[PDB]
Amino acid sequence: MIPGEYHVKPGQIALNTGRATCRVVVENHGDRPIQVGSHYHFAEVNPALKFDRQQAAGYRLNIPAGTAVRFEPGQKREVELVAFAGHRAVFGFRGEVMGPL
Amino acid sequence: SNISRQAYADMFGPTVGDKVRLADTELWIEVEDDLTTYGEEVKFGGGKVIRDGMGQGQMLAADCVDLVLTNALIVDHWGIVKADIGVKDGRIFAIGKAGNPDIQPNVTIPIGAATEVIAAEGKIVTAGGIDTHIHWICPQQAEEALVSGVTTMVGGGTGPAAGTHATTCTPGPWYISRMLQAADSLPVNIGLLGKGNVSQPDALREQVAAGVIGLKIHEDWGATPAAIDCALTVADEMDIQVALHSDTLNESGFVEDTLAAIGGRTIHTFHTEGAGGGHAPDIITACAHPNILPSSTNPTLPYTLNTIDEHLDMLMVAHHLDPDIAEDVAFAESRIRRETIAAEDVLHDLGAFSLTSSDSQAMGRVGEVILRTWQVAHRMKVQRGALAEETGDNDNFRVKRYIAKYTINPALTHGIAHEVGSIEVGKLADLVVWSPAFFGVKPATVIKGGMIAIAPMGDINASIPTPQPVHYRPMFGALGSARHHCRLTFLSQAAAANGVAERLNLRSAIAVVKGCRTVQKADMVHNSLQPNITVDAQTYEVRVDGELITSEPADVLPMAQRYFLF
Amino acid sequence: SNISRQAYADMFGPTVGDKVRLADTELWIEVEDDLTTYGEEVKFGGGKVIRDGMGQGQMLAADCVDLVLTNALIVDHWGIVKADIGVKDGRIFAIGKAGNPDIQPNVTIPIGAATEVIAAEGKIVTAGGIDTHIHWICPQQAEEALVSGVTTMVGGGTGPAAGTHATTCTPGPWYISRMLQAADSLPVNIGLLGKGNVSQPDALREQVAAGVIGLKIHEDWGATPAAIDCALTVADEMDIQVALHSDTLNESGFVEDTLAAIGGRTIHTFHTEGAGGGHAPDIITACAHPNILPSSTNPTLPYTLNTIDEHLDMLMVAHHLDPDIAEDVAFAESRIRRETIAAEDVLHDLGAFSLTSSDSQAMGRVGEVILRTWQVAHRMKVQRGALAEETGDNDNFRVKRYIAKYTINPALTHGIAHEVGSIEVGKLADLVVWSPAFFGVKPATVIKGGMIAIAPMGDINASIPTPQPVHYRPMFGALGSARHHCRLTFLSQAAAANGVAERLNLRSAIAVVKGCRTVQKADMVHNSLQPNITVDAQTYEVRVDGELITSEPADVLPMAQRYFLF
Amino acid sequence: SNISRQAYADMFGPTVGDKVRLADTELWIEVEDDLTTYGEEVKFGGGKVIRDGMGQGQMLAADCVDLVLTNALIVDHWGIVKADIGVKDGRIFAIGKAGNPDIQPNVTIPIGAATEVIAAEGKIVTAGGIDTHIHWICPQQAEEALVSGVTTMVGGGTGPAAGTHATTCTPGPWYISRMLQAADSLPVNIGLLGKGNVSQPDALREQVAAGVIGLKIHEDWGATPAAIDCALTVADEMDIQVALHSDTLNESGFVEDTLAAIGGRTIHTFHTEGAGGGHAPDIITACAHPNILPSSTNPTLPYTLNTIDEHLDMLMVAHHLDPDIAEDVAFAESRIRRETIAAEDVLHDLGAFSLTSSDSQAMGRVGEVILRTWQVAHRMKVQRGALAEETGDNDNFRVKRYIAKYTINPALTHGIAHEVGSIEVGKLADLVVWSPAFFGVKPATVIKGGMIAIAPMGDINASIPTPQPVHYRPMFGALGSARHHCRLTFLSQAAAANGVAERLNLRSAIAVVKGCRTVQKADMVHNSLQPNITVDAQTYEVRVDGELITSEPADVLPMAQRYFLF
Amino acid sequence: MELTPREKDKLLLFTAALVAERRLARGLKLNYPESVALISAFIMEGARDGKSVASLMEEGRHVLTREQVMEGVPEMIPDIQVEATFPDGSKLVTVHNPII
Amino acid sequence: MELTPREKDKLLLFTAALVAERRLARGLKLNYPESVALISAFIMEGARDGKSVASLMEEGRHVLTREQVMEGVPEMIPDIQVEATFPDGSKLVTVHNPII
Ligand code: NI
Ligand code: NI
Ligand code: NI
Ligand code: NI
Ligand code: NI
Ligand code: NI
Repeated sequence: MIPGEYHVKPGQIALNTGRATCRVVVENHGDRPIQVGSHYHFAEVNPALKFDRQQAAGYRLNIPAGTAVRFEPGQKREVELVAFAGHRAVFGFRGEVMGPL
Repeated sequence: SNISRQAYADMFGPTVGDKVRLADTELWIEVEDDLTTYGEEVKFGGGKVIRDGMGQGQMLAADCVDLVLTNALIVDHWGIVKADIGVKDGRIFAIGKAGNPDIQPNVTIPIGAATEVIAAEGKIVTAGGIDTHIHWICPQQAEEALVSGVTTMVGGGTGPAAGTHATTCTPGPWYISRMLQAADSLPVNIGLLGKGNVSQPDALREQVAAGVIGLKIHEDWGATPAAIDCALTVADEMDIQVALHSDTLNESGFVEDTLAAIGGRTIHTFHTEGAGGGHAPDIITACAHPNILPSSTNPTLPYTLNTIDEHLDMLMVAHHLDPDIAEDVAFAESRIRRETIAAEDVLHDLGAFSLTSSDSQAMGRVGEVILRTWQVAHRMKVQRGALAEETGDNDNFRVKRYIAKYTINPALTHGIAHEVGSIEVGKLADLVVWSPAFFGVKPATVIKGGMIAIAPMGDINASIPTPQPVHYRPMFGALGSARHHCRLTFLSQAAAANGVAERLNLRSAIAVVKGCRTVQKADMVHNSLQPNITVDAQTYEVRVDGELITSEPADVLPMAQRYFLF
Repeated sequence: SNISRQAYADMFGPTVGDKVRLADTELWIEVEDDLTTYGEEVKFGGGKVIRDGMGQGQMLAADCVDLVLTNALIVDHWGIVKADIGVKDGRIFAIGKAGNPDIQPNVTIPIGAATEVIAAEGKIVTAGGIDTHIHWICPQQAEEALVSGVTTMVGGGTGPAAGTHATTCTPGPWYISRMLQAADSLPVNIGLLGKGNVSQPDALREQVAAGVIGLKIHEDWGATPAAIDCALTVADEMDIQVALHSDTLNESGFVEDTLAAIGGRTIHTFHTEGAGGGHAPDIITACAHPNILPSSTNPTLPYTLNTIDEHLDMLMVAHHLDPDIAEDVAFAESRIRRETIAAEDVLHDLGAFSLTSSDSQAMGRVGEVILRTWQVAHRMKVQRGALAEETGDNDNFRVKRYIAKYTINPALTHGIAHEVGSIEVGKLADLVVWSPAFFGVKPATVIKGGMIAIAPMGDINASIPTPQPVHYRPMFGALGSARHHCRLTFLSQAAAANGVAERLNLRSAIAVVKGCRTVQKADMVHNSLQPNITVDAQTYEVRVDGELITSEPADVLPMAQRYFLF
Repeated sequence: SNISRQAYADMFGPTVGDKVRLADTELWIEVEDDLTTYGEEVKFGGGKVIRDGMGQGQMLAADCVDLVLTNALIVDHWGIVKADIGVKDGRIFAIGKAGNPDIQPNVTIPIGAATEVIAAEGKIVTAGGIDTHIHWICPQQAEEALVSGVTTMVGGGTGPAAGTHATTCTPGPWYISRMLQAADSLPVNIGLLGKGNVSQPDALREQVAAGVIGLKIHEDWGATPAAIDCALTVADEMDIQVALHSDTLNESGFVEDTLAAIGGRTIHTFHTEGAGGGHAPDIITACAHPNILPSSTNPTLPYTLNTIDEHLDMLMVAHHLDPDIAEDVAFAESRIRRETIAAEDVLHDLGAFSLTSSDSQAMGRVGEVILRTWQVAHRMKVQRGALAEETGDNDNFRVKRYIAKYTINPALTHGIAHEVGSIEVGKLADLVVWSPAFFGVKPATVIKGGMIAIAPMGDINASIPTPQPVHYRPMFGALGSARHHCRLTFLSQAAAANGVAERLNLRSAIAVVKGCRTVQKADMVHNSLQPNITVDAQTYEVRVDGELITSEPADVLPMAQRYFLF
Repeated sequence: MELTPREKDKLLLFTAALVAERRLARGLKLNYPESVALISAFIMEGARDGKSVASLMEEGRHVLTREQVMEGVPEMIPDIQVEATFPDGSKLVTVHNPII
Repeated sequence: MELTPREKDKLLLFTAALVAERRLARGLKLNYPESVALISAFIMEGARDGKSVASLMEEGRHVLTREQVMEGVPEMIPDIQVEATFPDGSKLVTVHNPII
């Protein structure tokens, strides 16, 4: 007996199903580490990360909500992106879109 | 991508199909539904989801909620579901999916710059409890009840006076006015009960016009057929509730005479089992009638090994009885019956008894209404197994039936369900957040009208709020004007119209009671059973349809020694 | 039928001829009269008398009392009698026989649906005490005094500042206004004293116009003939009282010079014995004059074995004196005299000293005014036997003489006797209920303006109010608006007319002082003796009509180690 | 006549040339000037100077001060001098020579009948502290801070909610209104910060119009260039301050990008060293810019042997990070650097960092802002010796530089210096009295708006205020209406004009912020250094003009184990 | 710990009993508050041990005798009442005439 | 003494630990609040002695074992945190999984 214990049924949860995704190779050209959150508009991340910003337009990291991907200086890796939903309007970040798309 | 169910539960709390143990009891609840879109759950913290342009939108205050409880496991009479809860203007705005509509799908609860966040992942959220049997013996009772998870207190009293020690009555206009004024200082919603023991209607109308939301008929002030009829006549014309503590002595008649005096009119019977007061030994037979809304006080819940032993002296002090006077001790003993005490637990499990209350400091424990209600559910599962209504391998239905006993049912009985009693849109945001391991025992957060009013708090000078010693301390929602804005003082329709709030210069929000005469047993959520119940005059045995109703006393109970320092 | 006297006492408390021991002292009181009709006593509880149609009538609120204290043994300056006490609108309605005129005879206090009940059978009820020597050093003093049974506090101060540490003065309009506002937060009736040490009348009139009900002349601010004359001149024109702490140093003159400066005008002399301040060593000779209302502060009451030893260092800290400065220590010593300390007790027993007070945290104990007054009575009975005025085999007269010292006499001296000071119809219902075994030490209930303000309270979560730990806790009468309605802020007639209450937005009830200039020694109830008293300049011996006045120091006192944890 | 210097110091406190040790540190202050006339010092007590016609005059209230602090040793940013302090109408009237002009020379602070006295001889008096980094997690923080000597608290929060646990934000109009109302109940001056993380200006303007005096940009809500620009644009038009907690993750850019986004606009950078949050690992380089007002939170002050060890878990709980999530632990570690922690102390000693704050219960200790500031000064004197600016054999300049960090500089940064922040005529009388042996640790008296609000208080029932147990208790200045009159609620100019105080029915005095956009680094008193500072991306080494900046961790600190029970 | 108001209230009783305990140990005759605190604290520990209400109602009358307390004290305490968390929840223990 | 609110708050923790200490001595298996109070009070004294934060983070995991506490208690306490005045000022001690 453990007070308030969970009895989680085994299996897996499929995240962000039925949505467009794309893979991109990213490389940190900066001298300091960069960490990106799950819902940040990838196309507007720190300018030191080199990748096809055009392909990442309207996309975010396809990872469980609240988690992140870290890039140490000089680190190169391929990430999977998932398209934004809702109104597909981007406001904030580096202020590059500030509107629909 | 993909994530395992266990890892998922650790991050966002359980989802559909997962089961959770309630505290250290044998009760397990299973998540029935989850209103989220997997991958779009909102989470707050460093580098999380709720951030500008991401999980937080660009809308003005008018278009977003003031507060959001993220990933909450709701336990209410209507369901056990996983969802985000939005609170706006001190009231429940919506139960759904929170976030930013600009980039997220299915958002029903918009989060903006004006939104505060309470992380409920891994926690259970319930409506605040409602105790309708309060003896206002001391103001300290309000903090004790609030800490237990009770946010509304209905009762009567003027302080530690003999009349209040024994009865839930705030006698007359002067005392009523005084107590309504004092109520502004307390962090719980309050409604008062006047002394209904009189055979002159005008003496009752004055009290209702002064502010009481109900009338208490108590045997200590004379629970005679004439007084009962008078109170009910006034209740019928002023839309207020009557609470009854019948004639234990059978002085004016037996239970059948009292029932006849009531004449099919709506009435709330306090401690229907009898130990707390009532026709000896059959007051319990009242739960068979359609116009009776029956409740239990808590010292007899549940039946345990030490229950009987502690009752005699408790009875005496509560009613100013003299142990040297033979007649006083004989009538105290006729109220304590193992037979009816054991049956009461079963009647609750069957839904024949619809409410639980305390009877604070007058044969009841103010901080143990919720705790004892769950102990009964546990003892009943252990003894009787699954209820006929259960579906699936969980105790979901029994949990819904029991939570209704101290939330929605007391609200319906007293005509305040339009304001509080459950987690439904439009109702006051009185919410209680619990960690599964401490469910029903010690809350993580108690929210009153949209503001946290009390919570466990560690070292004030510490670098974080968690270091020891951690104990309950009043928060901003319990302070001065913020408190007034987050609590309600319930008045009768007559008092409201008479301008009582303006005259007494009451500072808190005002709410009016209504629908006290139209509620009947059939309206009690999950507890509408009207059994063909009988009590043997000689043996005191309780039978329903001829079958003997009984249970065994517990030697050890959950939610007890594992949690309390004393 | 018939009932034995012992059984009767156990049920309704003592009656005519029965004697009761006050706490653990040697003082016994005998019931002088009983206003009941045997067989018609009202009692509340399960199956008792106060029930609909029986001991409770059918009258509207306007025709019955709000509260009744049943079977109370009243101890007041006018008598020691058994009776029911009716309270209506926060004031004493009647002292007589309570019940229902419909079926009971001789009912003078009608009980109806609007009536709350406090069971006083077996208890002693007295008026709330009045301490007129308060140093407002900290607000916590109010709760300490209330718990001891003191309901009115008159004094001055602004908090823990040097000026307040030494004197009872709230200096000027700004501080006076601030303290009047802060007073609304305290559960006791309050009146303030301004700084009367000035030789410019207008500087005094401003303070009176701002709200003070009196002026304190203190040697620390210069108790010179000029300042004294100025204060008395203003007092005479504004109907306020002057409290004096004379020139101990004999710097401006001797006691005869101060008396000459007073010029037969009414004045209240604080700590007339001298230890607390005053012309060394003969300030005590002031009690011989008709215009002097003399009081004692409590550390010298009564004379005990440890009295002298504790005084030197107490004196120093209270007056900011330097023990390294020879002149400072010499003047501290000239104030402590075994001779005058011993005589003071006797002078109280004779009625030459008319009041007792504390001198809170400035050479006095705020929670020990009542307690010490009774210890003096005990020590005096033990040493001097019965007073010449005693009749019967009891200490009734000595009890009436001493209770007057902290109730009616302080009220008369400060012009507030029309509102408080005794249990008489029309006066504010400030009452204290005591159990005989704890009389004068720890009250059972303290009532302020008709509402219980503080009382001993057990476990808040318990099934009854009696389980341990039992300690004093604030009740509804001490809460927010209810408190404002149950307490009084006393103002000068000038302040009242100037609209000070409206300007400062004071929330509590307002009362005005009057009759401060017309009271004289002859008006002090049971304490109007003007003895031909002399003090030997060299030996400090006190003599009345040539006879030496003295007493012996106690080694052990009642109302001490048997009741306190520390 | 003549008196020796030692005897003089014992009676009136030290004078010109005398040195005093601050608590148990190695810091010594030397009295620079004395505004008295030898022989004419005012002293209160039995037979002292402040008496009618002597040190006290005949003037009306309008022509004398309400309160005088006699013989005080003032320690402020402008000087360390001996003088009397006059307070009138709750504000600082004058710093000079008190007394009666009728018989004394050079009197600039007249004492009359309306004057209260606080004896400050032998005590140090300072302005009340100002903490601009408060997380309103619980109301109890106000008493803790007040007791430490902090009288003004600026921050944000709604209680123990996740958003407030991590950020100093009171989200939106509803919560802002609620917190402004609750503020009336607290004994400290209060100003609120709203959530500035939005890219829609109107959502920010609403919050300012509702009452916040600043906007907090926090990375937990998204510290992106767009959000930063938006907040600064609104700040520029509404004259409010912006507090920043930058993007530690370097997610939107590096420190140079954030600085570019700021674009030379005024901004207050919280915990500029970085442990509390900010671009890893070079946020500290912000102190080089003219538009940046840099502060430190207190857990890293000063660098000690146990500093690093306690930080990791503290970081996690404060930001809702998951220790099982690798990325969460990696970003927590990148914030804790021995290199920047050691450099921070030196930068404070050099005046590159201008303020100290707490970061209450979210990586900071509310009662240790003052205490830790002095510990840094001590450790810096011990390690680096005298500052280049020192004159004479004392630490006067270092003391002035450090006291400015928690008094005048925070006031200037937040636009409230016209009301509080220093002991200057016209400013609110928020003063703290200290005994040299307890300087910076435990105050003797805390004055709010001219009234003592909290102080150590002994046995309430004692004959004097000094007997044990002595602990901090609320005084009259912290009570009801007196409190409202002695505290300030700061509002934005827009809120003030919109009638927010009238609408919410705020009871306390209102003050408006102004001058938040025009302050720059050069305006920080004694702390205006803009060093050419660099941080090595790999080694984290901090260098100024190429030279390595560092210090050694303390094993033992003053103002620690000698004073605290736990 | 998450101590509720009632748990903190009982800490006051426990501490009051420590005072009495030390004084009884010195050989002093206990006064009114000391006696009430000592017997009360005894019952609370009994409940923690798992003793029944019935057993404690009896055992409580054997903690202090008339010779260990001051004169008049036994008569000032007609009964003692205290509640504690028994294995089966909170229960009330009433000890009549505890001192004899 | 001039006790600040935080010093008085810690007196509550110390007293709670005295209760637990006496019960452990009787041979009882400690419950949730008793366990938290005992380990916490242990750390506070460690700081008074002058032990480092690092040492206490370790020592704190050896005050109570799984066999000295009630079932479920070890799981109800994933960690314990308390602050005390070390020779170098106030520091936070976090003990992960104190009971094993
Ligand atoms: Ni009842
Ligand atoms: Ni009841
Ligand atoms: Ni005096
Ligand atoms: Ni005095
Ligand atoms: Ni921060
Ligand atoms: Ni912060």
